[PDB]
Amino acid sequence: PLYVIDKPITLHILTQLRDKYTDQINFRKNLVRLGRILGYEISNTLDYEIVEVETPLGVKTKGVDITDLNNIVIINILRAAVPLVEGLLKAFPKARQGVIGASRVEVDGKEVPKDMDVYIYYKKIPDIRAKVDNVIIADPMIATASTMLKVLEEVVKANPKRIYIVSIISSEYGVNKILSKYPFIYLFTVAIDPELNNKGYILPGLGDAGDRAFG
Amino acid sequence: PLYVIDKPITLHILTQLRDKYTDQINFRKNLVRLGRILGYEISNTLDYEIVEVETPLGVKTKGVDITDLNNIVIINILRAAVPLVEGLLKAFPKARQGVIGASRVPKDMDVYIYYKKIPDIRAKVDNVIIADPMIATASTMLKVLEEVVKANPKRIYIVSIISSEYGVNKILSKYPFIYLFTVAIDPELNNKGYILPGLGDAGDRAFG
Amino acid sequence: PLYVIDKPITLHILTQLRDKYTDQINFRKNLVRLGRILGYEISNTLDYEIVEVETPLGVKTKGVDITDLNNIVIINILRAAVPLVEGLLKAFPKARQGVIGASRVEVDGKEVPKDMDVYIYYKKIPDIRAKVDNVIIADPMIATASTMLKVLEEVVKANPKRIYIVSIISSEYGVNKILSKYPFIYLFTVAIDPELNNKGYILPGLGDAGDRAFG
Amino acid sequence: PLYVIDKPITLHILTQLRDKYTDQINFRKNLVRLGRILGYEISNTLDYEIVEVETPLGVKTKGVDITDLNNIVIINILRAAVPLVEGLLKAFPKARQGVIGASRVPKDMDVYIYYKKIPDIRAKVDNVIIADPMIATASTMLKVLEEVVKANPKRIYIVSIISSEYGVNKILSKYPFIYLFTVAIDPELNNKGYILPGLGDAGDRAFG
Ligand SMILES: O=c1ccn([C@@H]2O[C@H](COP(=O)(O)O)[C@@H](O)[C@H]2O)c(=O)[nH]1
Ligand SMILES: O=c1ccn([C@@H]2O[C@H](COP(=O)(O)O)[C@@H](O)[C@H]2O)c(=O)[nH]1
Ligand SMILES: O=c1ccn([C@@H]2O[C@H](COP(=O)(O)O)[C@@H](O)[C@H]2O)c(=O)[nH]1
Ligand SMILES: O=c1ccn([C@@H]2O[C@H](COP(=O)(O)O)[C@@H](O)[C@H]2O)c(=O)[nH]1
Repeated sequence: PLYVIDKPITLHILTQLRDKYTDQINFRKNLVRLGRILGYEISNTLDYEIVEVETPLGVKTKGVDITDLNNIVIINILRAAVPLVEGLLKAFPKARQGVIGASRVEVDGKEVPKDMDVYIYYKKIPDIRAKVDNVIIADPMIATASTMLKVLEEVVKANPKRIYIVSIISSEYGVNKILSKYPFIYLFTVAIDPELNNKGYILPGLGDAGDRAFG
Repeated sequence: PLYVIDKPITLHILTQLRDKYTDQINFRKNLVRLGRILGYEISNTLDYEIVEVETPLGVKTKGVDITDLNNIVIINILRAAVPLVEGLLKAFPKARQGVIGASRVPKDMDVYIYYKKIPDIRAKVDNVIIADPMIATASTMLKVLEEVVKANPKRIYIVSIISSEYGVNKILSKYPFIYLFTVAIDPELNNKGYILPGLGDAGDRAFG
Repeated sequence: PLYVIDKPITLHILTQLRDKYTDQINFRKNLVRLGRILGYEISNTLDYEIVEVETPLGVKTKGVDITDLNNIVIINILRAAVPLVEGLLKAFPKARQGVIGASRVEVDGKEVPKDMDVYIYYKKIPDIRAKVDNVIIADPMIATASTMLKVLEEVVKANPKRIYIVSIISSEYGVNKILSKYPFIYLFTVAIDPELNNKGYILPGLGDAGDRAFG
Repeated sequence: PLYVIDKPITLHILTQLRDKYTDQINFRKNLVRLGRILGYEISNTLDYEIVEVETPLGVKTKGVDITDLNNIVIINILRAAVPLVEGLLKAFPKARQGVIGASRVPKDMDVYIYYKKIPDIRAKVDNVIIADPMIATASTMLKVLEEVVKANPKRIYIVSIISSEYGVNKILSKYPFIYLFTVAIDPELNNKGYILPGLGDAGDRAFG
């Protein structure tokens, strides 16, 4: 399933992120804001039970309990995802965190990259509980989807209850590549850009998310 | 306009607020969360302008700019709105904030403003957001609105967690242009003016 | 006792607060920072116990437990103390909060005010456990100390274990008025300004803290 | 110089980190807290200039400006420094941040840098802060310093939570000019290279 969260405020924030004049401090501030917002949107898609609660007025009434808020594992793809994850963690205070350091092998060919070698320089992920945990993989940008696909090949083996992918900008090619292979993944993004340049960067995109956030 | 924000997560949070076992620390924590969420929902109803920005890729593309974010006045109705406003202020950093308290001296008992300190409201420009976690008889909200409507702001938003059917109808019938945001609308008020099922006295729940 | 927290970074932050050109957003941001810092400094004065803790290496070693982190009541003096309290709550996540709305009856040029009438328009304070709770009264500015004295009159009756007063700027007069009457109160401040003008404002001070933060 | 920040609150937080029962959520929360605290302590060792500011009362008074806050490069040694650096970056919002990882293959087994992405360090101007919650044999820290010192930064700070007596001496004997901040200095290391009593493998404690 594809969830494009393109409401006025999210597009307003995204505009700030795209703007090449937005410095690191403000870029991070806006990315955290989007992490909170996407966490909110994701929360509204989680399973939930109807419960009964007693108010101070001695009366009982129906309520809602999203039990899955207790079963979340967020995978932080360094370096770029750090601010996004900080925002997501605000939405899921009980989420355990896992980290994956990923970097693409740069390219500059005569044609637009379809695939790219991704080397994982660091990996520490908590035990994912099959059929129980909801895994949220966070990475601001999805271009060729090579990074996400490499992370997914491992996550899918854990057989989580559900897999969410949270990005800010995904390319049409990337979204297609992910959902066509894993059609049951919940892919959240704010905008879907049409293309990539010869270097594998998203156009219009926002540049290298890592550098935009931390220089 | 009535905006009942009853999404799974807001209903989950409301459940924690209603729960008598939720202590003040957790009660306030949830009120802050709702302030942020309602601020987000409100932000999506504001006017916006299409702008152009250039990305680091040296390409220009269309963007969005909600200029209204620069013109906001948040009014904290004294009782248990401090946490709600904390959240709203995170949603609207450029907002100026004021406080106002009303007290008495299925209910139309007259209330009066005992204290008020609200920043200058710019007519036809400012979007005023009035926060109060609970709207029961609506006497308090109506009294505050009487004051606010005089400033002739561009828009008036009301942010509440639980509003009574009675209060919702009374407010929106008198001021149909107001944007009333609430998480739930409870059916009745007891003899003492409490919302049933409600969540008790918000002041006691937050600072008691 | 008096604790003047005037380290380079707090003075740097205070400089931003004093600057008339610092907007509401940055004034609040810096006040929150001072709340965190003052919370940190206050924490280092709390009673604590030496405990034993087992590390993953299968060995036990000495540790510290500031049990009183669980026994704190923070009194938020509206409307100016809000951001300060926000920061303090970061240092004391288990603190219960109480609120007091206070507003001084304004006075014109006649004689530098020695005391003033303080109107308490709102009050909701949690139960303070005598001899157990540590009460922290937060208010960015202490000028004539009229506001603080009015709040203390009630707080002292609860006979808390200890009373802390946290301000950003206090006047020499205010500090004297508080400690001379309540010598056992722990008064924390970043700077002590020499005087008050004819309207009871601290000089050089930073203006009306409420307006500086919220307009 | 050696700066052991062993105040009641840091020792309290350290105790929670050492506690084998503290889960990763709370372990990371406490690391962020120490990042902020150590950032505060580091901030107080920086140079500052005297400036004048005008208050709303229309008078000018002396103020302080820590210009060094504009020139900071934070290096995250890969293992469990993410939460630590999160706190440090809150302390130094203008800081640029990089990452670096070193691996192998009472101990001197050599390490090598397998990955590094660090922003440009301005010689004689930048204050570089290298973060790693644990300093055991110090092989990793020394390996990282090899490259950093080449940038000739104005100052080099090291931010750790627990450092071994061996590592503290080794680093500061080789680089006497480095500002090493740590919360505690533990006496020994075991065959595997763990600090005793320490707190275990920080990476597992934070993300395991
Ligand atoms: O315009 C772009 C394209 C890619 N990336 C980085 O590349 C990774 C994904 O690219 P890909 O593997 O989807 O091609 C992400 O971790 C992200 O940091 C960017 O930062 N900006
Ligand atoms: O169940 C209730 C009903 C009302 N109120 C509070 O009592 C005041 C009176 O509201 P109203 O009856 O004027 O609507 C308001 O501050 C409101 O938040 C509560 O805390 N809980
Ligand atoms: O320069 C000043 C002097 C006083 N106050 C306000 O007055 C109260 C304290 O003044 P006093 O009662 O100590 O005279 C505080 O709540 C504070 O908001 C200011 O904001 N700025
Ligand atoms: O008890 C220990 C000892 C070391 N390390 C980690 O192992 C690596 C090796 O440190 P060193 O032996 O090179 O000092 C570093 O990333 C350090 O954080 C731990 O997590 N726990």
